[PDB]
Amino acid sequence: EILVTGIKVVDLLAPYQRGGKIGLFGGAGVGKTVLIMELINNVAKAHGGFSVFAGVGERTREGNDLYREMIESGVIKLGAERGNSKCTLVYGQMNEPPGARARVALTGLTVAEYFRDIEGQDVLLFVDNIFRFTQANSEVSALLGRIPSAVGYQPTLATDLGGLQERITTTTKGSITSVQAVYVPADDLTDPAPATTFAHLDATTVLSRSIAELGIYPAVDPLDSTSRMLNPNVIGAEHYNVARGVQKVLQDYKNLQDIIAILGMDELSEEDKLTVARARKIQRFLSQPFQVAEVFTGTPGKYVDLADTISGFQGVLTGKYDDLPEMAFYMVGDIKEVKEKADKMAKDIASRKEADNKKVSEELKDIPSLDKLVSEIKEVVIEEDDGLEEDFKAE
Amino acid sequence: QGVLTGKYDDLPEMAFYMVGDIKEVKEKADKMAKDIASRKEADNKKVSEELK
Amino acid sequence: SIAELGIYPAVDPLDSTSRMLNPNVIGAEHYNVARGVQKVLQDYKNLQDIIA
Amino acid sequence: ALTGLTVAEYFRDIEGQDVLLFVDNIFRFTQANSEVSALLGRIPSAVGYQPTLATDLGGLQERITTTTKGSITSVQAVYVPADDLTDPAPATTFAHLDATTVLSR
Amino acid sequence: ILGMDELSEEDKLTVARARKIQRFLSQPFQVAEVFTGTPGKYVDLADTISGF
Amino acid sequence: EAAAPAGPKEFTEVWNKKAPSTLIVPEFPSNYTAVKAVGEGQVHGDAFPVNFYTPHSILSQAQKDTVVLPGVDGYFGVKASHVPTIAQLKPGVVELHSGAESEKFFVSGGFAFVHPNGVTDICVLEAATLDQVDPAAVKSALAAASAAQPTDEFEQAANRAAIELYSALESAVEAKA
Amino acid sequence: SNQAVKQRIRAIKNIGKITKAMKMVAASKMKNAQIAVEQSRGLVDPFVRLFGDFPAVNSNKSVVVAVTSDKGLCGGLNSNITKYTRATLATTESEGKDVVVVSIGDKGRSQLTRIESQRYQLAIADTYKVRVTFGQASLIVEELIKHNPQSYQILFNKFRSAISFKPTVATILSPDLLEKQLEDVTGNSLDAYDIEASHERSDVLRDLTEFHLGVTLYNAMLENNCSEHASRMSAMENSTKSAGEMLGKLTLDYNRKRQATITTELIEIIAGASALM
Amino acid sequence: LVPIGRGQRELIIGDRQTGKTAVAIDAIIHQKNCNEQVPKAQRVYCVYVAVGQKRSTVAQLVKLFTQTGAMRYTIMVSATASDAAPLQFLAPYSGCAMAEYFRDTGKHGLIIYDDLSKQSVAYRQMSLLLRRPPGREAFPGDVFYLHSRLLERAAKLSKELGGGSLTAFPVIETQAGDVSAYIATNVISITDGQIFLETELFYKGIRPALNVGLSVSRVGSAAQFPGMKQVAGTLKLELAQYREVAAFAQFGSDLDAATQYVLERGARLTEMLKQKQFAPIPIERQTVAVYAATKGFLDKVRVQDIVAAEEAVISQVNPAVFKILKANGKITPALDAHLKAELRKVKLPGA
Amino acid sequence: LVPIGRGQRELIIGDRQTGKTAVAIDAIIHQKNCNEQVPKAQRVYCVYVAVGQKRSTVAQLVKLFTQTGAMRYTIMVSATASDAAPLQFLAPYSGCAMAEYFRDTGKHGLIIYDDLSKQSVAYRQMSLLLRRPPGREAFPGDVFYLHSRLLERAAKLSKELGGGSLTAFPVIETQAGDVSAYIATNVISITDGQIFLETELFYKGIRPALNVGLSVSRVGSAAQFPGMKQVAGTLKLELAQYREVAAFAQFGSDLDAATQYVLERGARLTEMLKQKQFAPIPIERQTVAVYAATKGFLDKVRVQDIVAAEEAVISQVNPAVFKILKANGKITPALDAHLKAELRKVKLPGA
Amino acid sequence: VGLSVSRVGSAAQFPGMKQVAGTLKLELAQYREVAAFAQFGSDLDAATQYVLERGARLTEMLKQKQFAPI
Ligand SMILES: Nc1ncnc2c1ncn2[C@@H]1O[C@H](COP(=O)(O)OP(=O)(O)OP(=O)(O)O)[C@@H](O)[C@H]1O
Ligand SMILES: Nc1ncnc2c1ncn2[C@@H]1O[C@H](COP(=O)(O)OP(=O)(O)OP(=O)(O)O)[C@@H](O)[C@H]1O
Ligand SMILES: Nc1ncnc2c1ncn2[C@@H]1O[C@H](COP(=O)(O)OP(=O)(O)O)[C@@H](O)[C@H]1O
Ligand SMILES: [Mg+2]
Ligand SMILES: [Mg+2]
Ligand SMILES: [Mg+2]
Repeated sequence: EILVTGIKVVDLLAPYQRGGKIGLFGGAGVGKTVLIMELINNVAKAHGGFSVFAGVGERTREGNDLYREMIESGVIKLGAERGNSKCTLVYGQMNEPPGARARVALTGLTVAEYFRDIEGQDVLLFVDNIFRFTQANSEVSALLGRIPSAVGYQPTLATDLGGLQERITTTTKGSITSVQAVYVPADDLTDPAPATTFAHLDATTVLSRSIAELGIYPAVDPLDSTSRMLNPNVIGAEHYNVARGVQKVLQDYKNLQDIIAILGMDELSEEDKLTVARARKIQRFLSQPFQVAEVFTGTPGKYVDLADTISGFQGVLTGKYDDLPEMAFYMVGDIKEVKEKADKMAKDIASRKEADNKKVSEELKDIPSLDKLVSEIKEVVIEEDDGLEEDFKAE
Repeated sequence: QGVLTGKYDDLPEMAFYMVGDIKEVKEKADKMAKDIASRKEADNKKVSEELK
Repeated sequence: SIAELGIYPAVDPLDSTSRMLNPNVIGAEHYNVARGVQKVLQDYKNLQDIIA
Repeated sequence: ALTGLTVAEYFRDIEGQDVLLFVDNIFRFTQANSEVSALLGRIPSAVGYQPTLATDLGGLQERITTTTKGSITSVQAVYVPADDLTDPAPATTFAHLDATTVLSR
Repeated sequence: ILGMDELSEEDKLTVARARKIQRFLSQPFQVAEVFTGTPGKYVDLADTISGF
Repeated sequence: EAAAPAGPKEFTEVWNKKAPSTLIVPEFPSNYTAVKAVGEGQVHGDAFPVNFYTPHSILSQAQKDTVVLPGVDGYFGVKASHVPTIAQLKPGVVELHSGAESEKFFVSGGFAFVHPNGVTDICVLEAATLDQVDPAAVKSALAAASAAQPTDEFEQAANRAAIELYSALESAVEAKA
Repeated sequence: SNQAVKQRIRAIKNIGKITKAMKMVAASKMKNAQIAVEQSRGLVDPFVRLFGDFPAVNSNKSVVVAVTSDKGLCGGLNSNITKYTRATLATTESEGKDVVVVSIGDKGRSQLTRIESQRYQLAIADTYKVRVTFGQASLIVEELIKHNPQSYQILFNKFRSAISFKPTVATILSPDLLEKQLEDVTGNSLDAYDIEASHERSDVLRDLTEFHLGVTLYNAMLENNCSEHASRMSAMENSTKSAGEMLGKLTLDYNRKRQATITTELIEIIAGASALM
Repeated sequence: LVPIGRGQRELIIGDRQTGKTAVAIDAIIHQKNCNEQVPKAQRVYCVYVAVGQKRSTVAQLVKLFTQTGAMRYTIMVSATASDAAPLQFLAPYSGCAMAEYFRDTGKHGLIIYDDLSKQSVAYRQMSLLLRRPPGREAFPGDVFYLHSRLLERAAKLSKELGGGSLTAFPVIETQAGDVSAYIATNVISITDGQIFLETELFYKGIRPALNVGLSVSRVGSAAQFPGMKQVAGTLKLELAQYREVAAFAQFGSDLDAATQYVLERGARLTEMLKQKQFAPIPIERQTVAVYAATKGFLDKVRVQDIVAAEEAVISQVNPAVFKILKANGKITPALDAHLKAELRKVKLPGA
Repeated sequence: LVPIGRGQRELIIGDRQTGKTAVAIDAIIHQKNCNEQVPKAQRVYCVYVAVGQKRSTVAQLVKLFTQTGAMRYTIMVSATASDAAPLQFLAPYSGCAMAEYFRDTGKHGLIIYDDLSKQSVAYRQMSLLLRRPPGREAFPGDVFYLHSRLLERAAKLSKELGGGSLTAFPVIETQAGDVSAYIATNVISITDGQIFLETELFYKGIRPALNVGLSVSRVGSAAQFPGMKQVAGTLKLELAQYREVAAFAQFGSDLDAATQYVLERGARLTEMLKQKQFAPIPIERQTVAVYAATKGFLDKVRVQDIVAAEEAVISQVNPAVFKILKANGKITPALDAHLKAELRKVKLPGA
Repeated sequence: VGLSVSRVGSAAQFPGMKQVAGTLKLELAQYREVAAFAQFGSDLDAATQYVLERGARLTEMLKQKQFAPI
């Protein structure tokens, strides 16, 4: 069953299975915590069941921010109404020694597995950097008297990861929907610790760095993020057809990048410089402003329905939007907002005013004298040279 | 030596594909210069009917 | 690479050597034909970067 | 190289002059320390240099300073392996250099 | 690629300035006067700054 | 008679009413021409401006005082402040004078215009100087040209254009000293 | 994988000199085209001080020529004047007139059927194989005399400098169909000239308009040939920079992969030797 | 293009999410389809060995092999990821010993070792913890012998031993198309062919994502279906021409008409070999639909609807030809002129 | 552009000689200048840890911090290149203990681990001399834990714990802009922001050479100066537009007189964001200058005068503007009606 | 010629070879950087066609058969 997440590229090209495992790959600041927070915000509040956040080896500031954000949002209630809470946080963050980070994912799984097996209900299990479990076992295993495997890891990498990951499943008595961010080290998808984790997931969401350097957020690599749901007997026929058409247009653009690099767009044929324009349009249309990213971008977040993104990408695949500019597609929710932003961005190229309507000179009882304003400044005191000796000598 | 000096530069380039010696490439070029003209009238002409 | 062209036996003519390619063991006619073939093939490999 | 440093350090510390210590191919100092580190059975680092690469270069180059008595000013010829300016021996050596005098043909 | 008459007048002036900068960076050396004959010159710093 | 004044200045407004605004106006070859016809001047006395062009070469731009042009009715002359003439030229010799000397090209047929500002503009395709014509093949082509009496009006027009050229090529080599 | 980058480096390294060779070839072609364009610019002056410049006429039939390039390495030449012959062919048709599309060049017939195919009639190629002369320009002028419009349109990149290629329009009015009709300004502006020709004014105007179209077409395909060589010189300078910057990226990636290869092989040897000792 | 005989070993090599398990599943489902139209001496009883996958993937595959009906011929050996490394080491030998029962009794088998690379990873763990000295990529010395002594048990036995067979389909996952890796070179050199799948052709719409230039089968046309063999060598040749006319198709102005015909014909042939997953077509409909495209019957059809044109050709010709091409075993001359003309009265989605 | 809060971890990552130490030095010197103008409760005491540096450069730096008067608030924990590798491994922890003193008792601390890349080199030496198995770039597996254990101690403590804070500035030296190395991507996934200093902006005179598109601080926008929060929004917007038009119009191809407008606007904002070394600017004098450059009062000033015209703006504006903006902390709707008026009456060069 | 050096070969050879070896070194160093350019010999400058003929004249002079040292 599909999980509508309200993100365009995720719901279109690699749709999450309700109950499946989800992996968010990407390395060192591409957005695999902002994406997992927006997944928490979209799926988790409209879920119905419980949530379990297992932070494994990530920032303690992030755990404090998540804890206070869930307190301010009613997902976590303190004290007398604590039974109404719907999230358990389990934290083995990156200041903990390697014995603790290697075993806190198992604590998160045990708190989730009591809900799945005994309580018998749907839960959501978000894990922040399941890579830190593998890396912590690599730090431990260097001292346990073992011969090291390939690039420096433990020999029991696949079996430790399989012992952890095979417990995160849906059974006939309950359901764990698991999203796990997976750090790739030094931007290498062929590193053995992500390349083993690839085989344990239904839906994969590979966040790339170059797509983030293009400004496109979420920086999902659309030809590297796959799913077991992208199948016409599962998601319907027209969703699957527009997904394959989007991926074909992006792949045809990707094969042209070296000749566009040296020879420019003035060398391609008409059929190629059409697909360059359409693929640059659908590159921008995969971007979307998140609700949790609005604190540092300003643009409010967009929940995009599945029908909205299927129809919106069907339009740009057919050719119904060839006369809109590229930056109309940048950071918009659905196909109405790109047209609204296009009409607004050709209004804003014609928004010209003459003599710029100041009314700034001689404002009758708006501005005081400057000395009246400096009179409003209360004066702070300078408290005698840091006083550091005496309040150290209190001890 | 013949294709080096230019003795057989008037043959097609694909007559040389999978032939033994310099005579069989000539016969394959002659077979090609037959069969380029065979695809002119080779459809019906009571030649590919259902009753022959 | 030559097998990608379908050509069989896929022997590389600019990498296959012998000590029997001296003109003192096969004669000047065989050595000069083989060196002419190697020269025209190396000319072609040095022009493929332009004709591509 | 430490012998050349010591003959220079006598002029700096006792005579109190300004010395020009010329170290021809600091890279061969690096690779000779790499050889004598591998011969003592130490596990080599990245590309094949010793684990104590930065400290061996530091223990050489940190005596080429200006004291209150005099100064050693060193002119070190630098070889770059495989024309790689990110190779660990020039990447560790360029952290000590104050000037490069690139001579060209 | 085009010619010495193609560039500007002030760019021709900077060509003159730079081509006499490149000569003035040169210097005879006192260690070379044994095998070149021309004597060497220790140029002071203030003379270099005031010359350039 | 004056209900459509087209031109280079008026082309810009009718262009901008229905063009994309990014493109500047398509330029005009009259914007690179310095001497007009209805503009008074470019006479200044005795030396009048000539313009003897060919496609493959420009052979004159400067001033002359008397030029003789091999027209279709006879080798007429143009002096300083002349009558405006749309003059078609027959194959013949042009004569350009600046004084006692004379530079003489055998032209091969092309118009020459005197304007209401005193300029003349001799526009001929192939202009041969008399010292570059071979005076030996002037009869070997002419004999075969006068002998070739064809059956078609196109080829006999070609033969007529041949023989009127060759007959002028006779006296272009004889009486020049 | 490590063999892909070292071969790709040699690929980009030969591309970056192939395009620089074609750049200097384009410069040496521009250097001899520069004297031919200055020998052939001057013949458009007497006709435009004689026939004027009448682009926006009431033509019932019109013919447009877009003078484009043959080879395909120009870099913003054939598609610029494609947009100019789009926007200019937006402008002439304002009363439901016929306009015939002609283009000169292999990159023009492949760039003008995209916008105007039913209005396309004629395509000319192979024009700059050896050089340009008045013969072939007069011949394609005759092929436009196979049509009989009221006016002719020319589009070509005029070689102003080696950097500026002004897309110049040349409008050639049909003589007794439109030219004397556009000159009837308080009488007729052409009647100040005295006809020396063998026949009447209409026939010398016919020969004159044929010669004027032929010489502006010769000038167009010489201006455009020289600006083609200049644009290929500019576009294979920007391309050498791109294939030098991609080579600068690929050498750095090769050196990262080289150092990582030596570290990986070394770590494997050390782990295998320490498993025994 | 890459025909497979009963008794050889065909590697399926590619990157992740390219079609490897899909090709193996289509093979097992088509063995179920062929097992009902043949006598009991021709039936192929498949064995699926799943080493290192999740149990959810194995549950999806057992659900699929039950839904299609292929479970009554299939054995499913699953040492999964939570299972111990000696179980993932000894799972392909278990499944090969189960398939050797059908090989040794005159019947035919189809063993598919899914992710033989994960067997090599489990063996690497099991040998590194036994303090055996590692080698390249920390693999042991005998990891060539590990896969060779497993794959050489897939044999076509002689007539004095029952004449049975065993076809092996090892699946190898590579990292970014790198076949210069250790286990990849080992099992490439061990097996007969290779079905090399690419992820850059998987996203160009060409699915199953077979890189035709590198995918070979070293039995050749010795165990190709005749009739399919009569068009298949020309199919290889025309795709070989289309591949060497490529990397020039960025010049759409370059009107040649000597290369554009093969550049269009190769596009129709590339569009021909696309196929949905979980639906294997019988061999007679396949050779009819390749006889439809190698002759130029689809040359009018646009390249964007040949995947419907092939279904219309198969569904609009008579269902009486496939019955006699399945029995007659080659395109007989009493069939090539019948179905020359039966492909004229079919209507096409292309004009 | 990348504003920094108290309790943050901000990585100053760059290449060799691109001015990372200069950013850290200006931060420390600015904390000296700002400590005398605040109450005792909000005063930042700095620590400079010098790991793997030359002793001469630390000697010049101590000379600079004493001749500024910044050594009154600074601790210097110097482990030079001659010192043994456990000392360079331990000196970030000694410095972080010395600044955790100030964090724990309600005071505020700043710490600069200068070249944590050299601390990781020292720890790689310690690990390989302990015969420990190495990994990526021959680093031990716990070289991430080395840096995360250290950088997690930079915190903003609660009201129950004193309220003190510790702000860390790790410096990381990349090689050729290789921001995807092992230690660089380790510290990128620990710290809150990133200050990426490009070498090519540095070699074009643009110093501090801030890569504006890559350097971020998603934790600071909530914690910056409220005048600069509303002034520098159009600064980062116009700098993004300047970067994209100087990413597309680099060839000198087409001019539009609107993209040329944002070109000559970003070419003035970039000249405004230049800064001389060792001379920090108080934040109100910063935001008045950024106001004057984004509200168009430095328009028509030539692109070689804004480093003089900004001194003209700062010298010729009434100082009550800076006092009011510092005290209120926001450009009040009365204060900008003062401020644009007093910005028009400024003798700008060129005119 | 480009990658083969001899760092004593600056004046350690036959003097009669030194009369011509500097001209041979420069006339090939002029050729190695432009031979990669114009594999085509169609449209060549007068300053580059002389180097692309002289380099080919000197390169085929500098080859010799085996077992026959001069
Ligand atoms: N011919 C095809 N047509 C349509 N979809 C296909 C085709 N082949 C594969 N797919 C889809 O592509 C995805 C590829 O998964 P696949 O079965 O290839 O895994 P694999 O590469 O064998 O191994 P892994 O599971 O490790 O990726 C599947 O979701 C499958 O449904
Ligand atoms: N803002 C600036 N304005 C002008 N010059 C600067 C600026 N910042 C740095 N520089 C110059 O850059 C040079 C190197 O600066 P700095 O010492 O800060 O680099 P660094 O990053 O420490 O390099 P390294 O780590 O290799 O020593 C110095 O000489 C300094 O004068
Ligand atoms: N949807 C988004 N919109 C805007 N910026 C984003 C988005 N996602 C990520 N970022 C950028 O990524 C940074 C955070 O990366 P993060 O999510 O922590 O990845 P990681 O956990 O891999 O470090 C933020 O500073 C922000 O600038
Ligand atoms: Mg994170
Ligand atoms: Mg699979
Ligand atoms: Mg520094």
